[PDB]
Amino acid sequence: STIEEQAKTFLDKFNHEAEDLFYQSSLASWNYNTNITEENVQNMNNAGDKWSAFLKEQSTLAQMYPLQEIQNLTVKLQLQALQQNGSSVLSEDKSKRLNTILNTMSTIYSTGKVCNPDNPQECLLLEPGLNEIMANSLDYNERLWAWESWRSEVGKQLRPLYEEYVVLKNEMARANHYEDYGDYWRGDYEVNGVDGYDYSRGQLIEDVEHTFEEIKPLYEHLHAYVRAKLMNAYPSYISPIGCLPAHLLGDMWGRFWTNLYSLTVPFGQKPNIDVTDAMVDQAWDAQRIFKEAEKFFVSVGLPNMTQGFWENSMLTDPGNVQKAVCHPTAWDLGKGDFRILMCTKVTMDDFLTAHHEMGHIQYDMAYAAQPFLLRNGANEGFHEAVGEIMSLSAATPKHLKSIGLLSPDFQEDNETEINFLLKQALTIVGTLPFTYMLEKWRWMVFKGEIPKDQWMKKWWEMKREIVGVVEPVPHDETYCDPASLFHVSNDYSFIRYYTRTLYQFQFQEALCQAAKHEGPLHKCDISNSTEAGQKLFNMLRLGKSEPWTLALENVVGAKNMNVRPLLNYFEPLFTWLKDQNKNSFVGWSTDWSPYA
Amino acid sequence: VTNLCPFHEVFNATRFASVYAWNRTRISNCVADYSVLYNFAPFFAFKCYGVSPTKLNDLCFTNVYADSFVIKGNEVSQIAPGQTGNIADYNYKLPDDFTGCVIAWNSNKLDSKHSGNYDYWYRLFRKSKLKPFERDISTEIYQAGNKPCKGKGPNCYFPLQSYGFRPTYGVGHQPYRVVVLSFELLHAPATVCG
Ligand SMILES: *[C@@H]1O[C@H](CO)[C@@H](O[C@@H]2O[C@H](CO)[C@@H](O[C@@H]3O[C@H](CO[C@H]4O[C@H](CO)[C@@H](O)[C@H](O)[C@@H]4O)[C@@H](O)[C@H](O[C@H]4O[C@H](CO)[C@@H](O)[C@H](O)[C@@H]4O)[C@@H]3O)[C@H](O)[C@H]2NC(C)=O)[C@H](O)[C@H]1NC(C)=O
Ligand SMILES: *[C@@H]1O[C@H](CO)[C@@H](O[C@@H]2O[C@H](CO)[C@@H](O[C@@H]3O[C@H](CO)[C@@H](O)[C@H](O)[C@@H]3O)[C@H](O)[C@H]2NC(C)=O)[C@H](O)[C@H]1NC(C)=O
Ligand SMILES: *[C@@H]1O[C@H](CO)[C@@H](O[C@@H]2O[C@H](CO)[C@@H](O)[C@H](O)[C@H]2NC(C)=O)[C@H](O)[C@H]1NC(C)=O
Ligand SMILES: *[C@@H]1O[C@H](CO)[C@@H](O[C@@H]2O[C@H](CO)[C@@H](O)[C@H](O)[C@H]2NC(C)=O)[C@H](O)[C@H]1NC(C)=O
Ligand SMILES: *[C@@H]1O[C@H](CO)[C@@H](O)[C@H](O)[C@H]1NC(C)=O
Ligand SMILES: *[C@@H]1O[C@H](CO)[C@@H](O)[C@H](O)[C@H]1NC(C)=O
Ligand SMILES: *[C@@H]1O[C@H](CO)[C@@H](O)[C@H](O)[C@H]1NC(C)=O
Ligand SMILES: *[C@@H]1O[C@H](CO)[C@@H](O)[C@H](O)[C@H]1NC(C)=O
Repeated sequence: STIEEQAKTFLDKFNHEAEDLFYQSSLASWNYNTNITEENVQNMNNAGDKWSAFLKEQSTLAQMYPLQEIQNLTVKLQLQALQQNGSSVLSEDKSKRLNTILNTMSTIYSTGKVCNPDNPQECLLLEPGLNEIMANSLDYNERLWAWESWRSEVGKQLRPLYEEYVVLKNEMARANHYEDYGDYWRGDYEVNGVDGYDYSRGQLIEDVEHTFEEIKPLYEHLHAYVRAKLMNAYPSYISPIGCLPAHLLGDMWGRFWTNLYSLTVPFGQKPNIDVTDAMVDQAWDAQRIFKEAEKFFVSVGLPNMTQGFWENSMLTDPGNVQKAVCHPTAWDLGKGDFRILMCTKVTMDDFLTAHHEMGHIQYDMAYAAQPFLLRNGANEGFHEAVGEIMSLSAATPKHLKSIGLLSPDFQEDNETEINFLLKQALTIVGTLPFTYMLEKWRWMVFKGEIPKDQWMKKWWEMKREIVGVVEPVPHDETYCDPASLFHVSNDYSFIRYYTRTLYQFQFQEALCQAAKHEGPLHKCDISNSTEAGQKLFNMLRLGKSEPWTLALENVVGAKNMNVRPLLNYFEPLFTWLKDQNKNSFVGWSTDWSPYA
Repeated sequence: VTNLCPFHEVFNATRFASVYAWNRTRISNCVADYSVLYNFAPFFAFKCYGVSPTKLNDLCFTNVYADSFVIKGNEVSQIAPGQTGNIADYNYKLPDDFTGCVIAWNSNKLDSKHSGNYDYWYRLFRKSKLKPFERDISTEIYQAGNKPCKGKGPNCYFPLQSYGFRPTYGVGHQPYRVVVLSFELLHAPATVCG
């Protein structure tokens, strides 16, 4: 009859076929992940190949309907998603070369290891021992050696591969209508066709910069504080006004500053909020933890778990010959199947991780009624923030006292709040400059403003400029420092975390205001309130049908990111930091270098 | 009490029929007892429209029709008068003045396979809606475009789409067995009650 109905019928057929194929693929993947055998690998590969081929032919067939004859604004999104995520434009040889490059990069990163000098018998791996050495060892020379050895051994090999990879990716992006591959990533936030909610690709960068300009003071104050504390640890090496050495950030790359809590605790005399001993005394287990999380989620009015979830999910390490990965994940296999995989110990960290995963599961369960191509978060940051706010609200002394793990005689004052705020800041605030710098450098190199012969130079310049971190050993163009990171080598976007860090606090402030809570924001609980749960569920049920700007306006009454909630959250620590930094210089000079 | 109406054959029949080709049975000239229905597992839905369930043994009829098929768990609400939906207007339509009872119970244990049960189909496309108590078995290539089909391909689809059942599916997608009873009057001796 007409183009719109001809497209609707095709979408109706695709919706039913894709669900079955995706369920088969997900079941194969789960069976392999919980149980590592060769036959499971073969089944997973077969299912993945079938799914990829089917998506390929469906995307090829989808080209028959031009996009300028449709005004329904919902069929158009499905067709656009199909065309975007199933199309191939490069030649077969170029596709094979790209696949080989990606597989080589992944294998090199996964199998990378460093051998001890004058001891070839033992060679250290990254995950087992290198991370532990970076986190715990207090030796300057040992940390410097490990850092330099890893950088040299995983950067020198991957540099030409990365050059060829970026050339091929730019060629593929220019084959499409996008300007370059960075534009291809930035297009995830693009919104068109709706009046009052349009969002262009070029806007995002500006927004990011603006937000950074509003967050520079707090961070730098924290930086100064940490520097002083580190000066108390290593007196000779650290300059009073210089940038921090890179290998003393508590990890391999400096992504998180959590490992520095022991050295830089404000008040070590005050007891810490720990519930491991209480849980051991009360004889807790994984089932009790998950039941408590389910009860907390019920208390706000949201629906709770199904029988299949309890029957099928695994919550303990099988042990014996049964080997499985213990990275916690939330699985949405489709057709009303939800599972959680996690090797659980009786610790507070697992107590929070259970809430974090159940938040993701609830968000997945919310939008089950939407069509197949729209069952997703508004963008790549909404899901992370939704998962994180639940763990944000479940680690307060009031919640623990209500549960009963914490003693009723416990009381809060200056020092407890200050310690908690500093502990949170060492994890949340620290990673923002690192993420922003990495994404900015990657966008610049994709654009082509930085020639290859200057690459590392420019990179290190930015390390001295934004993050205020100086390299311990000078590096020429032979090294490839950024490729050492997992996300960089495995072709993953690195801007979702920055948006999540703001969305979570905006959501938390809105929910706390809806609950009519009074007092500091960092002490807020929404356990018994139902209005906050109702508003959250109203947002969650939308799926991908509405633009993310409309959902954000529906929740918090705003159309863009804002850093004000984060500053409101961290103000009590900010005042104390300003009071303490009176006798310490604030800021760093890039001219200072550890190697003279 | 001499002759008992067969209700142990409509229920408890190992394998039922596809919804698009549902099965029909005629029950007459026997004493019908409705207490045998309550001897089964608890029902997902037990709705009687024209008559009260308790007073089924005080009034009686001339013919009783039993219709049985298998559908999803969330399509049970579509088996009712005045309902709109895919399975309601393309496979089985009920009149607005329908008088009868609708029975539906879970059958996951008997109609599920680990590999997948691909022995149930339903109609996905049709040119026009279905009249009440009408069936369609012909399988011709449905045309959705101006160009004639002359074979399966673009814009031309096979009308029937198959289910797939696995025991690990959640409730709302697992199979449900549905039995629909009908009663009517006509100018003839009733002879069906007791
Ligand atoms: C269109 O095509 C694209 C591919 O180009 C598909 O994009 C994928 O989308 C999914 C979901 O958004 C992405 O899944 C995410 O992957 C992250 C990467 O993790 C890697 O590393 C960890 C170890 O650190 C491994 O365990 C993991 O397997 C990956 O190798 C995960 O970190 C994410 O997890 C987050 O969510 C879970 C709950 O789901 C939480 O429990 C986690 O804590 C975390 O918050 C997530 O799983 C996937 O990466 C995307 N692919 C690519 C290549 O980027 C689209 O799905 C597709 N659209 C369709 C099909 O409609
Ligand atoms: C764009 O196209 C979509 C897809 O058709 C339209 O959504 C459709 O909206 C109608 C009316 O709201 C829905 O009809 C409803 O059907 C149920 C039975 O399922 C019935 O009980 C209701 O009374 C109502 O008639 C229809 O289901 C729905 N389609 C889908 C796939 O959900 C949408 O309205 C279109 N928008 C514009 C602006 O054209
Ligand atoms: C883990 O995987 C192995 C092999 O992938 C499973 O062993 C198979 O089990 C099935 C049914 O139990 C048998 O038919 C196969 O012959 C077995 N294969 C082998 C090589 O022994 C094992 O059952 C899986 N673990 C669990 C708990 O299911
Ligand atoms: C939410 O409701 C529950 C249920 O009443 C509250 O749990 C009570 O908590 C107090 C401590 O404040 C205990 O003395 C009661 O025994 C608990 N009752 C039950 C039934 O467990 C919970 O406190 C409420 N949330 C808040 C923040 O007050
Ligand atoms: C939570 O699960 C229990 C089963 O233990 C169930 O009885 C209850 O109805 C569920 N909560 C809600 C709100 O339905
Ligand atoms: C400690 O708490 C007291 C409460 O009377 C307050 O006056 C004081 O300013 C606080 N000091 C710090 C450093 O928090
Ligand atoms: C049907 O009934 C017979 C006897 O009453 C019994 O043996 C059989 O298992 C039943 N089958 C089903 C599917 O209910
Ligand atoms: C339909 O009912 C008749 C009468 O009992 C029976 O012989 C036939 O096998 C049934 N067919 C299906 C597909 O259930």
